[PDB]
Amino acid sequence: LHLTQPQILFVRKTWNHARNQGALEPAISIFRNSFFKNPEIRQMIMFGTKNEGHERLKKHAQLFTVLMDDLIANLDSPSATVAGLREAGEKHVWPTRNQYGCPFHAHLLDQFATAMIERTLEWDRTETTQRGWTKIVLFVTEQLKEGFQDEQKRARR
Ligand code: HEM
Ligand SMILES: [Pr+3]
Ligand SMILES: [Pr+3]
Ligand SMILES: [Pr+3]
Repeated sequence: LHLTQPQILFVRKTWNHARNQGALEPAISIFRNSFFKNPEIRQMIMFGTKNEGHERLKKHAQLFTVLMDDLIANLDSPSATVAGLREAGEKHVWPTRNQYGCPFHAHLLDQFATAMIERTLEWDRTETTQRGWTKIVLFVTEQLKEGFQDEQKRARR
């Protein structure tokens, strides 16, 4: 991660503003936008009964909120959140690939990145400071991808 200080200030101001939307926001809105980018993501996260699906989305938002909160508070050295992100990615390796209807692949996280970047634009902006969000989202989804791909490559087929 290489954010400039003006980028760090802008990201923190907009993030804390976004968190004002609710306990699990903006995480929930980010997941919902990924559902729009790719409805298969929704089919997977909402797999099962109405309750099960909603609980899974809630838990996803809860954990992502914690990881993001920690990352943003620690933009100076985020090794802890790096491990956490790789671990989260790792959790998407399932012996039966279509256990949840559609298999997980790294491309889903690229779509998630697009969804998240779109949301950041909704949260005194300049192109240079806004690029702080692009850096953060790329970092986050890259660590998720590495966690998943390293784990999936190692698993039996
Ligand atoms: C990119 C699209 C994503 C899809 C389609 C997806 C879907 C799923 C599915 C189907 C499971 C297995 C069912 C379950 O354990 O609840 C799971 C597990 C998990 N996911 Fe995701 N997820 C996505 C992104 C993320 C992200 C960004 C995070 C970051 C926090 C995350 C964190 C986790 C964790 C921690 C588990 C293990 C849950 C547990 O053991 O209770 N996922 N995910
Ligand atoms: Pr592990
Ligand atoms: Pr298999
Ligand atoms: Pr592992």
